[PDB]
Formats: sequence, C-alpha cells, structure tokens
Amino acid sequence: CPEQDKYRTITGMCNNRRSPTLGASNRAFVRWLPAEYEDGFSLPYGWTPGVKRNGFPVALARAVSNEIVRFPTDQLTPDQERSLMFMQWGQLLDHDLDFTPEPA
Amino acid sequence: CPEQDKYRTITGMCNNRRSPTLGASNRAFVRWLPAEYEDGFSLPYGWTPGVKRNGFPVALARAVSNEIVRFPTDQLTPDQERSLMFMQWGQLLDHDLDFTPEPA
Amino acid sequence: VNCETSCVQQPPCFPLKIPPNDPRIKNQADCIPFFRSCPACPGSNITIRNQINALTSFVDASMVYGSEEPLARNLRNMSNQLGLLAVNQRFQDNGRALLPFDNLHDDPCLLTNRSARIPCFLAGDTRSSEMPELTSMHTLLLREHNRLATELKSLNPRWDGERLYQEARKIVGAMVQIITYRDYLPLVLGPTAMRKYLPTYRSYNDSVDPRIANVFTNAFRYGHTLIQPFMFRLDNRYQPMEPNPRVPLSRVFFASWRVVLEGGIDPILRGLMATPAKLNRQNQIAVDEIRERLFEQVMRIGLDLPALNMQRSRDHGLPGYNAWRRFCGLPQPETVGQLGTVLRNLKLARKLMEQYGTPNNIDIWMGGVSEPLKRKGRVGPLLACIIGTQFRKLRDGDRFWWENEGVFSMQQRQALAQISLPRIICDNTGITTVSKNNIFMSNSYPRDFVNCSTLPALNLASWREA
Amino acid sequence: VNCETSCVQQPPCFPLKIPPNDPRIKNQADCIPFFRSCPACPGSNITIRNQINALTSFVDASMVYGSEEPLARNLRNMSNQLGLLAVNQRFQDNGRALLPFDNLHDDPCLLTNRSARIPCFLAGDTRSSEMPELTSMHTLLLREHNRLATELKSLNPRWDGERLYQEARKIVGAMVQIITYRDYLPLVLGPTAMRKYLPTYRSYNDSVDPRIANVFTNAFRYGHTLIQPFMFRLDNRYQPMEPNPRVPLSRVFFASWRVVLEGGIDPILRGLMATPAKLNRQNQIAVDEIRERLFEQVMRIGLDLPALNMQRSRDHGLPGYNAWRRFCGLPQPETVGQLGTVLRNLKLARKLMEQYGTPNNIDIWMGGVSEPLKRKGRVGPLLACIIGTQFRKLRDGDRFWWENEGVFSMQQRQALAQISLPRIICDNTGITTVSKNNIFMSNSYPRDFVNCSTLPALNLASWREA
Ligand SMILES: *[C@@H]1O[C@H](CO[C@@H]2O[C@@H](C)[C@@H](O)[C@@H](O)[C@@H]2O)[C@@H](O[C@@H]2O[C@H](CO)[C@@H](O[C@@H]3O[C@H](CO[C@H]4O[C@H](CO)[C@@H](O)[C@H](O)[C@@H]4O)[C@@H](O)[C@H](O[C@H]4O[C@H](CO)[C@@H](O)[C@H](O)[C@@H]4O)[C@@H]3O)[C@H](O)[C@H]2NC(C)=O)[C@H](O)[C@H]1NC(C)=O
Ligand SMILES: *[C@@H]1O[C@H](CO[C@@H]2O[C@@H](C)[C@@H](O)[C@@H](O)[C@@H]2O)[C@@H](O[C@@H]2O[C@H](CO)[C@@H](O[C@@H]3O[C@H](CO[C@H]4O[C@H](CO)[C@@H](O)[C@H](O)[C@@H]4O)[C@@H](O)[C@H](O[C@H]4O[C@H](CO)[C@@H](O)[C@H](O)[C@@H]4O)[C@@H]3O)[C@H](O)[C@H]2NC(C)=O)[C@H](O)[C@H]1NC(C)=O
Ligand code: HEM
Ligand code: HEM
Ligand SMILES: *[C@@H]1O[C@H](CO)[C@@H](O)[C@H](O)[C@H]1NC(C)=O
Ligand SMILES: *[C@@H]1O[C@H](CO)[C@@H](O)[C@H](O)[C@H]1NC(C)=O
Ligand SMILES: *[C@@H]1O[C@H](CO)[C@@H](O)[C@H](O)[C@H]1NC(C)=O
Ligand SMILES: *[C@@H]1O[C@H](CO)[C@@H](O)[C@H](O)[C@H]1NC(C)=O
Ligand SMILES: [C-]#N
Ligand SMILES: [C-]#N
Ligand SMILES: [C-]#N
Ligand SMILES: [C-]#N
Ligand SMILES: [Ca+2]
Ligand SMILES: [Ca+2]
Repeated sequence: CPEQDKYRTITGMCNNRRSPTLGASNRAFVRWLPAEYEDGFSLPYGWTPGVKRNGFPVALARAVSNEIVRFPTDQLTPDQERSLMFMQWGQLLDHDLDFTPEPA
Repeated sequence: CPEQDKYRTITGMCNNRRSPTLGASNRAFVRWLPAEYEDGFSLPYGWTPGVKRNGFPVALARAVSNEIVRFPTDQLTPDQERSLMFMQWGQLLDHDLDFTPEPA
Repeated sequence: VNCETSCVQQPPCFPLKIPPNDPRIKNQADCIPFFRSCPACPGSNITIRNQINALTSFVDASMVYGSEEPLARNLRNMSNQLGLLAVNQRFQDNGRALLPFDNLHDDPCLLTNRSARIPCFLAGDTRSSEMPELTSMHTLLLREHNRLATELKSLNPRWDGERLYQEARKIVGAMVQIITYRDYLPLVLGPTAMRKYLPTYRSYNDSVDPRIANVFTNAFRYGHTLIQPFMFRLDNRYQPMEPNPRVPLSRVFFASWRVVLEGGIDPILRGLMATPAKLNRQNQIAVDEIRERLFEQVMRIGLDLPALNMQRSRDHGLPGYNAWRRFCGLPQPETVGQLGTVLRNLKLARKLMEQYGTPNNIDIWMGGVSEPLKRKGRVGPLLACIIGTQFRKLRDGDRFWWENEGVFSMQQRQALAQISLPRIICDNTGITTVSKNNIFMSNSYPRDFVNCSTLPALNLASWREA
Repeated sequence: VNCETSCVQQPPCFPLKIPPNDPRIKNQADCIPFFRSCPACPGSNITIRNQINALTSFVDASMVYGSEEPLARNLRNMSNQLGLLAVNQRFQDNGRALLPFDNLHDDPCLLTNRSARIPCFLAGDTRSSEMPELTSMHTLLLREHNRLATELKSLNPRWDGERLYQEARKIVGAMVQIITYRDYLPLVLGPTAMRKYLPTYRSYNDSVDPRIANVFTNAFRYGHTLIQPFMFRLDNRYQPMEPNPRVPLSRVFFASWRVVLEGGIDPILRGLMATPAKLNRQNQIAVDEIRERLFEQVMRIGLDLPALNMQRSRDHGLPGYNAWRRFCGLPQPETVGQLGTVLRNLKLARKLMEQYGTPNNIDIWMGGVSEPLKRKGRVGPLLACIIGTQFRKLRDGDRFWWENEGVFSMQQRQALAQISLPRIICDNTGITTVSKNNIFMSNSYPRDFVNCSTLPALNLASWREA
C-alpha cells in the first residue's frame, strides 16, 4: 500500500492500511456468528434425508413460501409513504455492496 | 450429532450442537481481530526486504530478543510467592488447549 | 450437471425440494433450480465453508465503476483524455447515452425477446439488466459521471483523462453515500434505530471492520417485500405511457430490449417516482410475480424469490432467528405464545411454528420480514439491528468516507451537501418535473412534485484547481 | 528448502535472520530455523491465511487422552475390560507406571543421550517429552486415570471397560478444570482481573464460541517468563538429589532418558513443589537457557524462544500491541512518554521504541510480557484480558463443564470440590510430604509442606450405580 494516495483503488485494496484486503473484492465475507451446517462444516440443512435441525425437520423453503409468504395479489397495499424509487435504490445500493458468486 | 450422548467425543465434535466443530480438533483458530500480513492475506511482516510495517522498518525478532529480553542470569529473581509447578501446570494446560501444526 | 436443467442434488447444486400438493409444481419429484454459492476455500475438510463477495464493500459506486481492474478499464472511454465512461455505440436514448452491451456466453436478455436481439448491458456490476428500473438507475449514474467529467474539464483544462475520471468518480461515490445515509437509511430503519445504530459521524476508525457480513447478504433482501408486480411507465405529464404503462414484472426481468426499444429511461424513472412501493404487511409479504414467476422468460420454470432467500441462508450456513435475536440483544421467543408477543401477531406466530417447529430454526429472512415494522421505518428490530450495524461499519471503516478529514475540502463538502437524486435526474434526462425531497417518501403526482428549474445545480467552483 | 538445515527463505521456511554483533551467532549468514505454521486453506488467493489447532480447545485433558480417534484408541489398554490407559511395558518407576514409548521417525529424545537409547513418550499430546517436568505431569495424570478406573471397578462391578474408561476420563477432565480455574487462573490474573473476566459461573451458554483465538496461542506463552534455567531434583527429605540436582535446561529438553534412568518422576515433582518459579521483571524477561540454548542437543543450532514467539506472531498475521490494547478497551500509547507511563518504565519504553518505532508495531508477546504485573497476578492488563477472555469462553461454552447441570450430580460435585494437585501426587507417587494448597503459591520446604495423611482423598461413593 502506497504511503499516500488520493483516490480509492478499484478493488477496495489498501483502504485499510493495517489489513489491506478488508472491504476489497473477491474475499470471504466476515461472519458475525459461527456457521451452522448439517455436518458442522459444509453441507446445508435440508441436504441429507432424515437429518433434522435442532430436533425438528427442516422446513422446505418452498413450503414456507407457500404457507407464509403467498398472498392474493389484489390485496397488495400501496405504501402511502414510500415511492417505488425507495425499492429501486435499495437494490442499486445492494449492488454496490455485495454479489455472491456461483458456478456457471 | 447424536440426539443424546453421555460423554465428550475425543475430537470435541458435537460439544456445540448448533455448530458441531466449535472447539473440535484440526480446525482453524478463531480470529478476534483481522489478520495483518505484509501483502494483506499471506506473507508475514519481515518477509520482504525494505517492506515496512505501518510506516516503520520491521525489527528482527532476534534483535528485539537480544536488546530487550536478554539479561545476566545472576540477576534472576526467584518468585517468593510462586512454585515452579505454577510454570509447569501452565505448559501442561497449554497442551490441553492448543497445538499449531507445521510441515515436517 | 447444470443446476438449471436437472434436479439431481450433487455439487454444485442444492435444488429446492417441492412440497406435496404445490399449487404450481405438480410433480413433487421435481424442483426449483439452485447453484450453491462459491466456497471461499474449495473442497476443504479443515475450514468451515464460507462464501465470497465479488464486490468492494464500501459505498463507492462500484456498481458503476467495477470492482476489478480489467473491467474498470473496459468500462472507460480510452479513445481520448476526457475521463469518460464508455457509452453504447449502437443506440441512444433521445440523444442521451445508454450503457454499452455486454458480451455474455448464454445472454439471458436475448431470451426475453428473441426478435428484438438486444443483449444485456455492461456495467460495474453484472446485474444491471435484471429489471429495467435498475438499468435506468445504472444509466442515470453513468450519465452523471460523464456530465461531471465534462464540467471538470472546462473548470480545469490541464487535467488529463485519469484525473478527470478519478475526480468525477470521487463525486459519484460521494453522491451515492449522501443519498444512502441522508435520504435512504433513515426511511428504512426509522428514527429510533437510526440514532442507535448510526450516531453522528466523528472520524474514520481504522479498527472498524468494513467487510460485508454474511448475514447481511440475506438480511438486506428485506427489500423483496417492497417489490410491486408491475413496471410502471409514465409520460412527460406523468400519465400512463401507452400502449403498455403497466408491464407485469415477470416480463421485464433481463428485458434490456425495453430500455432500448420502448422509450428509454425517462418513462421508467417517472414511474419509480410517482408510484408507491408495496408495503410489507404480515399477511402480504411478497408478490407472486417474484414468488411464482421469477425469471420466467429465462428459466425452464418460474423461480420463487422468497424460497430462494431461505435456501440461500442454509447454503450459507446462517444461524436461525433466535441466534440473531440474541446476537442483536433482542429477546428470544421460545414458544408460540412468546413468538406471538414479539410479532404482535399470534396467527403468524402459529403459522411459523407449524412450518419450523421452533423459533430457533426460522430462517433469518423469514423471521426478519415477519417482524412488525418500526415507527417510520420499513423493517422490524432484528433487521434494523443487522442492517444498521452493517452501514455504520461501512461508514466508520471507510478511509474515503466523504466526511473524512482530507477526502474533500470544507467548501467541497458544503457543495456536496446540496446534492439530491431529484437534481441528478434533472441533469441527466428529459424529465423536467421531479419529486420533492425526500424522493423515497414522495410518490404522488403532482402533489409531491416540483419543477427541475427550482432545484439549484451542484456548484463545482471549489473543484477549480488554483 | 529444508528449514532445519538451510537459511534460504522459501516456503514453508521463514528463518530468523541474525543481526550484526549478535552475542552468540557471529556469522550473519546463519539463521534460527523456523517452519511457518500450516495454513488452514493451502495456496488460496481468496482466504486471509489462518492457522490450525490440532487439539480440542476444551479443558478436557486431551493431552492425556488424545484429540483424534486413532491415537485415543492406541493410548488405551485394549487387553481387558478395566478401562485403563496403556503403560510402558519395558520400564517402571519404583514399581509405578510410565507412559508408553512413541514410535517416531526422527526421535529427538534419542539424540539427548546416544547411549541411553530412550525414545520419546507417547501421550495424548505430542509434546510430552519436551521437558522432564512436563513428562512427570503427564505420567502423574495417566496413573490417576488408572487408579480411578480401578476404584470405580470395585464400586460398579457391571461397568465394562468402556464405561470405566469414560468415567475415569470424565473425572480427570474435571480435575484439570478444577485445578485450573480454582487454583491456577486466579494466581495468573490476580483478584481484579479474575472477577472481571471470570465472574461466577452460571450455566452452559451454547452461544459462547469455545474455539481458541489465534492470539491466545502467542499470548499464553507469557509462561516462558516463568522458566527457571535448571531442572531441580530433590530426594525424599527434599534435599538436593545427588549427583545432579540442578541440570541446565538445555540438557533436559526431550531428555526422556532422565525420567527412565535418573530416578523417575518423584525427584522431579518434589523439585517443582519446593523450588520458586522465576519472576518476570521488565529487565529479567526470559532466561538464556531458552533464549540461547533452546533444543541445543537435538538440532544444529540452539534456538531463541522469545525470538521464535515474535516470529510466530508475524507468521500468524497477528496485529500489534496497540491493536490488542484497543481490542481490550485499554489506552493505546503513541509516544515513548505515553508508553513509558503504561509500562511504568521509561527505560523499557525507549528500548521498545528504538526497536519498533511505534507501539503499534510491538509484537503481542513482547508487549504483553513487558507490562507491569497486576497485583497478586503474574501478567499485566493486556495479557490478563486476552487470557481471561479465552478461559471464560472455554468455561461458559463447554457443554461438558463440570459444574453444568446434568454433568455431575450434586453429591458428585461436592466430592470433586475436595480434589487437589497435592492429593493427586500423594495418590500416585512415593512422595509422602506435599505442598499445602495453594500448590502454585507454596514453594518453601518445610514451611509450606504437610503430610499426605492430612489430605482427605476423593470419595467416589456417589459414583455407585447400585
Ligand atoms: C450467551 O453468551 C452470548 C455471548 O456473550 C459474550 O461472551 C460471553 C462469554 C460473555 O463474555 C458475554 O459478556 C459476551 O457478550 C451472549 O450474547 C451476546 O449478547 C450481547 C449482549 O446482548 C451481544 O451484544 C450486542 O451485539 C449487538 C450486535 O453488534 C455486536 O456485533 C458486532 C459485529 O461483530 C460488533 O461490531 C458490535 O460491537 C457488537 O459486539 C449490538 O447491537 C449490541 O449493542 C447495542 O445495544 C446495546 C444495548 O442497548 C448498546 O449498549 C450498544 O451501544 C448498542 O446500541 C450489543 O453489543 C452479543 O453480540 C451477543 N453475542 C452473541 C454470539 O449472541 C448471550 O447474551 C449469553 N446468554 C446468557 C443467558 O448469558
Ligand atoms: C474504533 O472502533 C473499534 C470497534 O468499535 C466497534 O465498532 C464500531 C463501529 C462501533 O459500533 C463500536 O461501538 C464497536 O465497539 C473500537 O474498539 C472496540 O472497543 C470496544 C470497547 O473498548 C472493545 O470492547 C471490549 O472488548 C474486550 C475484549 O472482548 C471483546 O471481544 C471478545 C471476542 O470477540 C468478545 O467475546 C467480547 O464480548 C468483547 O466483544 C472486552 O474485554 C471489553 O469488555 C470488558 O470491559 C468492559 C469495560 O470495563 C466491561 O463493560 C465488560 O463487561 C468487560 O469487562 C469490551 O467489550 C472492542 O473489543 C474493540 N474492538 C476492536 C476491533 O478493537 C474503538 O474503541 C473505536 N475507537 C474510536 C476512537 O472510536
Ligand atoms: C427488480 C428487483 C429485484 C430482483 C429481480 C431481485 C432478485 C434477486 C435474486 C434472483 C437474488 C438471488 C436469490 C438467490 O439467493 O438465489 C437476490 C439477491 C439479493 N437481493 Fe434482490 N432482487 C430485487 C430487488 C431487491 C431489493 C429492492 C433489495 C434490497 C433493498 C434486494 C436485495 C438483495 C440482496 C442484498 C441480495 C444478495 C446479493 C448478493 O449476491 O450478495 N433485492 N435478489
Ligand atoms: C519446559 C518449558 C517450555 C518449553 C521448552 C517451551 C517451548 C516452546 C516452543 C519451542 C514453542 C514454539 C515456538 C515457536 O513458535 O516456534 C512454544 C509454544 C507455546 N508455549 Fe511454550 N514452552 C515451555 C513452557 C511453556 C509454558 C510454561 C507456557 C505457558 C504457561 C507455554 C505456552 C506455550 C504456548 C501456548 C505455545 C503455543 C502452542 C501451540 O502450538 O499452539 N510454554 N513453547
Ligand atoms: C468516447 O468519447 C467520444 C467523445 O465524446 C465519443 O464520440 C465516443 O463514441 C466515445 N467512445 C465510447 C466507446 O464511448
Ligand atoms: C419484441 O421486440 C419487438 C421490437 O424488435 C417488438 O415489436 C415486439 O412487440 C416485442 N415482443 C413482445 C412480445 O412484446
Ligand atoms: C493392561 O492391563 C494389564 C492389567 O493391569 C497389564 O498387565 C498390562 O500390562 C496392560 N497392558 C498395557 C499395554 O498397558
Ligand atoms: C547417558 O545415559 C547413560 C545411561 O546409558 C548415563 O550413564 C550417562 O551418564 C548419560 N550421559 C550423560 C552426559 O548424562
Ligand atoms: C438483488 N437484486
Ligand atoms: C509450550 N510448549
Ligand atoms: C455496445 N456498445
Ligand atoms: C512402551 N512400552
Ligand atoms: Ca462497493
Ligand atoms: Ca483439550
């Protein structure tokens, strides 16, 4: 990291002098809590048939969505205090913050 | 992890059921602070000639030892309120807590 | 293998299983496509699997400039010393720049309208084409950069391309930070959480970890509950832009052809300004446009966004609801009665318990969006904690934070304090009537609207090099 | 590159260079051998390099039983149903058990005396032979397990080998926990830090991460400052045991032959009890037996333990002194005057500044052991914070902590509260006079000594299944 600089790097590298990769691209996320996997280190809950999570069966993500998230579209409530731009800025901002890559 | 157990596993696995490997053998240490390497992710400070740390030259570990740690043995002060067992239990306990492997 | 074309659960896939009697996917043996997120340490038997963030965590407008060098260089116009960002060489929006086209292998945008043949756009972030409204925001900022570089060039004739690009980029990064922290975050968290998590900025702290927390990638998806089932387009007098003023969202995903062949970014931006966002309510969480028909035009079947958010949290090994409540210092409900008290909805509490069995297993996104919204905020206590905690770290741990001593001069800081999204829109579009501040609250024409001419332009005098 | 025979800096070697005018190594082309700790994710350009802990972090006596299944199995006597740990089949200590020998490719113990041909011992941890005083502690605990398994077999006739092994292993683990937190830790931290970092145990908290922090592996090395330059051996009447009662430490490292052929563990244990530890003073930090002659007999050159500690912290990418002070909520001195104040020693502050340039760069071990010791404690504020924080986590985050409800019965806990290191020594050796509790404080014979007959043994009655 240069002794001094006037602009941010493209990667985020060197923003933090003592730990120059912090906030930089293509680095692992920081964890605020320890990970919780089926095998303790890699497999996600719902991977192995019959493997419960803390005493209870893993709820199918599609099931939770069907039973709790789904609602009649004609019931939609327009937010009298938020524009759709409020939604749009959130996504645009999200795209400034994180992108979790996957294999193609 | 078994729904119910009676004793500690040998590896330490399953002590924490939500995160099975926590405290278990052959796992990476937890970091209480972000790592500080010469390149930000791997090389130790002092690896590359001329590369300073936080604006200052890295002091040779042997030099610090010679200048600050080294003392005439006749000046040794026997601790009047601690037995040599105090030291020994410390090393024994250390050996219950951690061992950082290296290549042969 | 292809996680998009088969339901075999083998690396790198983790397809979503279908419940018996699903109202849409009748064949229970099938699935919803899902690729596991790339592991930070591939094939390890020592490390606890973690995921990767391909972008800079800082609020630096990297979605415009790029987070990798080759890309950042490719997004720039290197044909001169004007410090500009490359623009589309084939199409223009009523005389205004459009983002250039990307060169993808299996370009999804081409699939949204096979005959139009319009590929996906090239931006700092790979998702610029996901929905036309997003594309319009990406295009808006690209134009603003070029506008800034142009003005800076007149101000400072001796400045070369690199200087002009860097100085314009610097201003854009600051605009995103100001709009985000001054106008956006307060409306997300509410005043109480804003004060608690984002107290007055004092100084850059090099001990504040600025990295995005894994949980945030999922928690910040609270925004999916804000999505309306249509893309609204309005004409210059904010009236429906015929013949299609309300396009179903399931037909705008990756629809870059709409920006190019259906009137540019102006009708889209007006739509965003004068249309209300969907309100998140405990019995109206997310729409079927994203729950049943997500990416319908580019996938074998429609995806389910809420379900994908929950499968993703598991893929990422994220702890359950109570663990996050605990982390946040919030009470952890253990029974349906306690959960009913926390959510101020026993009915929803019961539903969650029938599905998960224990509040300890509720997925972060689900439990997070289930919580009653904070006053003048759009998230409950848990999401407010996670989101608020993250943005303070992104502010305090940023050496280039706009208010940090040495980044901008006092007078530049004073000039920057006058910026606003409504003005930015005025400067880079044919739109002459925009929302009154706060733009994220204003949503009714003509009541919440004013003439662009009443809004002063950003004063760049303090950027003149003496 | 062979890190043991070469001074070339190439992976995985990071040899310590030799400064000009070195008091011992006049040839600057030489070096002190150093192998970088194994990375958790080898060859990654994504992960920030981290190291590995090969042991169980929990205070569960894994140094006795092993942290891996194959080893744990091999340390056990599988020739019967007595639940015993395997003992040496070739040698005995006045009719008592010795640890079995290990089978190492390049046995260092053999090098400490070519003609004795005594290899290193096999224990739960690979370092049992590093120094004869440590081997004596490992041997003591092995005997106690077998003694416990024997008494348990008498009380519960139906218990098989496995049950007996597990029950004795469970008792020993609790013994290590009791001696450590009740007797040891208070004398390390002092009263104030003890109350601050280790408040009264409540119960098992599954939200408390029990892993060893990378920094602790270096910080707990404060114990190197307590090391005396000799191994003291005393006879049954606590008098110097001839003809070699004070062996220079540089001739006891990996000297397993001394345990086998020089009188067993009794003379060693008596020496540990009746000899004072070395006090850590700011200009009497660590002895030359470890600073100049570490492992002199088992390798090409004598190592420097304090220097290794500093090289290791760099290898592990550990932050400097000030970063750790900050982490601990302690003031961070920036000038030599401020550092002089923190250390209550201007002369030491100056030596540090001369070496490091800034307190930000002081290596954790060096800074830690430099701080003045807390009242009735043997570490300063920084180390007290790091060490105290670690041990509370190992306590509160251990499902099998001896006080956790369900682990032991109320009467079993009442019994265990009567255990002590002196008693264990009385139960497993030919020593009849031992230190009064606290064994870690008592160090003067006969003033601090009592007969074994006055110390009630552990009553295993409440272990009766009946
Ligand atoms: C079981 O143990 C849990 C862990 O406890 C820790 O370790 C044990 C051994 C003890 O030493 C204990 O004292 C330790 O805290 C424990 O859960 C913990 O509970 C605390 C208190 O509620 C949580 O702290 C809160 O954290 C949130 C989130 O931010 C934190 O994390 C980020 C990211 O790393 C950091 O940057 C922050 O600095 C925080 O550390 C904060 O929002 C919150 O602060 C805000 O609220 C308080 C109260 O109004 C204000 O005073 C502040 O100014 C802020 O406005 C707290 O700091 C801690 O995160 C949590 N850890 C975990 C893993 O859950 C649990 O309570 C124990 N249970 C029992 C029954 O003992
Ligand atoms: C610069 O920012 C630094 C980071 O600050 C955090 O993030 C920013 C964005 C804010 O939200 C801020 O509020 C956050 O704290 C900041 O340094 C931090 O300072 C705090 C306060 O001193 C430190 O907390 C102390 O930590 C030690 C060590 O234990 C901690 O870590 C372990 C391991 O993860 C956890 O298990 C513990 O729960 C702790 O989190 C504690 O021993 C200490 O608590 C003890 O002492 C206090 C005070 O007497 C008692 O109340 C407690 O009961 C305990 O007895 C504190 O919890 C924090 O470690 C430190 N972080 C870092 C990375 O250094 C710094 O102060 C900021 N500087 C300025 C000028 O703003
Ligand atoms: C036009 C509106 C939006 C979408 C279309 C959309 C879509 C997604 C998809 C497909 C994902 C990935 C799902 C998976 O895990 O498989 C997703 C992730 C993220 N979003 Fe989305 N999103 C739209 C809109 C929003 C809004 C308004 C948000 C924020 C206020 C928001 C957030 C997020 C976040 C943070 C992610 C993860 C990003 C990452 O890869 O790290 N979304 N969304
Ligand atoms: C007979 C007394 C002791 C030693 C001989 C001795 C030696 C070492 C060595 C060689 C290392 C490794 C150095 C390196 O980094 O290359 C070392 C590491 C650790 N020690 Fe040592 N030690 C003796 C005594 C003690 C005492 C009394 C300690 C504590 C109260 C103590 C602690 C430690 C710790 C925790 C480590 C790191 C272990 C790991 O690999 O994780 N030591 N010691
Ligand atoms: C670069 O800028 C020039 C002048 O504005 C413009 O004519 C040209 O088309 C631009 N090139 C690209 C790729 O945008
Ligand atoms: C596809 O794009 C063409 C313009 O090339 C347009 O005329 C047509 O209506 C579009 N298709 C649909 C289904 O709207
Ligand atoms: C196992 O125990 C029996 C009985 O104590 C003993 O004779 C034998 O030597 C032991 N074997 C080993 C390998 O320790
Ligand atoms: C080495 O061990 C032998 C026993 O075979 C012993 O007699 C001799 O004294 C030892 N050597 C030294 C230098 O102590
Ligand atoms: C996200 N989109
Ligand atoms: C330490 N050994
Ligand atoms: C394409 N331009
Ligand atoms: C080995 N005996
Ligand atoms: Ca960014
Ligand atoms: Ca252990």
